[PDB]
Amino acid sequence: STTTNSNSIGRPNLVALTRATTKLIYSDIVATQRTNQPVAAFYGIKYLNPDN
Amino acid sequence: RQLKAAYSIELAQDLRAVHGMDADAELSGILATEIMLEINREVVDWINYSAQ
Repeated sequence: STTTNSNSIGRPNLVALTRATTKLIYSDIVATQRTNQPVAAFYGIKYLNPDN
Repeated sequence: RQLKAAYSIELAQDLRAVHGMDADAELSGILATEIMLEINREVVDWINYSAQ
């Protein structure tokens, strides 16, 4: 009465891979622009009343 | 002369998978071959049995 305990299984099949990655969010949260020099300079120009 | 064999259904699945051979045909390929060997042995056995 050959059962399934006689036959010995070989390599188990690999059904699924499972990586872990966060929902990385920085393209939408900030404002980006590529700088062409190791020093990036922004201009803040303000409109002032005669009381500055 | 006669012989029997008992194979489980789940063994037929596992043997058909994994290895890749039909569990049914093996037992038929074993019992029939085994019986013919025994008869072929008996003919040889009788000769030495009856030999002077």
